[PDB]
Order: sequence, then structure tokens, then C-alpha cells
Amino acid sequence: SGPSCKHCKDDVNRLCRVCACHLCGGRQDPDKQLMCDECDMAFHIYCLDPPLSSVPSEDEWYCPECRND
Amino acid sequence: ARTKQTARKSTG
Ligand SMILES: [Zn+2]
Ligand SMILES: [Zn+2]
Ligand SMILES: [Zn+2]
Repeated sequence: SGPSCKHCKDDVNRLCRVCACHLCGGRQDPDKQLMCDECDMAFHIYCLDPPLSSVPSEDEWYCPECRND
Repeated sequence: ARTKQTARKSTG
């Protein structure tokens, strides 16, 4: 098993798009950041002030675009 | 859901 980012691992301290929020790219709470498996990207689901009451672990979460497909 | 192996909160 290897780190999700092998290009900025040394610069993990710096912000990089490969391992950061897709839109803002900030890290307000990456632990609460969900990634879409079909698109493999992070979503503002956690960047928004209002947090989710519960986070699904067994059920993979898909971005609205996937469901709107 | 999927998360990154590296996170700001890391423990030994
Ligand atoms: Zn990175
Ligand atoms: Zn964001
Ligand atoms: Zn998606």
C-alpha cells in the first residue's frame, strides 16, 4: 500500500491538487471530506458550513453528477 | 466512502 499522493509526498505540507479539495483545495476538515468513487474526486460536502448528521462508510457515496447521470 | 491514507490527524 502506498500514499494517495506519490508526487507531493515530500511536499505534503504544501497544498497540492492531487490530494486536496477539488474546488477550494483547502483542508478545513479532510476527515469529513467524502470522495466520489466513480469520479475519484473530493466534494465540498464538508466545505459547506452545515455538516452532515451522519457519514456513510459501508455505502459508497457518489457525487450528484453521478446520480444525475 | 473512500478517504486518503494521509491525514492531518495521524497517530503512532
Ligand atoms: Zn498531493
Ligand atoms: Zn472545498
Ligand atoms: Zn461522481
